[PDB]
Amino acid sequence: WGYGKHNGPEHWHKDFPIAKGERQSPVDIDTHTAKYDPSLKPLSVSYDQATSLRILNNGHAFNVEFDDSQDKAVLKGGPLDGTYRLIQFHFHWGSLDGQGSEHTVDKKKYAAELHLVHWNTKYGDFGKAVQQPDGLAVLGIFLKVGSAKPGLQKVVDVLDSIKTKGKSADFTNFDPRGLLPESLDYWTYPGSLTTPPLLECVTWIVLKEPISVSSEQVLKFRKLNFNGEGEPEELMVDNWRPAQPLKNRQIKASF
Ligand SMILES: [Zn+2]
Repeated sequence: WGYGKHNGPEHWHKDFPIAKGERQSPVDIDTHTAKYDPSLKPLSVSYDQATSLRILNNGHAFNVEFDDSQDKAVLKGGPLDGTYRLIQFHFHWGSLDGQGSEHTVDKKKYAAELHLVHWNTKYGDFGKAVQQPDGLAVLGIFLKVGSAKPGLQKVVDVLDSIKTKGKSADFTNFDPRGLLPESLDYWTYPGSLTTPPLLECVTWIVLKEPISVSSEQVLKFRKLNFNGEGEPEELMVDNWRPAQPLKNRQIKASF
């Protein structure tokens, strides 16, 4: 699978029939239809002990991986019951600044979207957690092109070293607090992984406030390659799934 005309999102259902399921992601967030939910408990992003390990080009994005062998960086509160551990983050982005996000807001596409992936510790490991409807919590943060994000530049500066599929580099001591906007106001809905295997195991938490990154920062994302070393060059751009039917779901606002 991939994002090309021959292997992209419109093909995924043949190998992953859940692609046409009842709780697929991403979705369009209609700001007028989302309802404030006063019952949402406060959201808790506890990243002060986060331990990053490595950055990897997996052929569809780059992932920054964390040590999740104890409760260091965790997400709690909001719509969540219990404790979700940070395991990785990655982005989705466009070939052009007018596209790249997976979620949309009143059909507005952002230049990119950050996904901070967490798993429910009650299931003991990530592989078990993805088999549960409440297994994962993904924090989604929109990127718009404007002012540079200083907390992103350490990621930007290592991308030259992982240009092609299967390349990795040590990425210790990275603080994911520097990727957050000021406000933690969010929307939330039940959904899925946005890449195969498209498992319906995600509580999505999408922040309303985007972060600003510079044109030069997102230009460097678009210099990555989908391909392996020594294969024909395919720029890693437009690695986003389009919005999926909402079906029988309600998007809740924290604000
Ligand atoms: Zn993602």
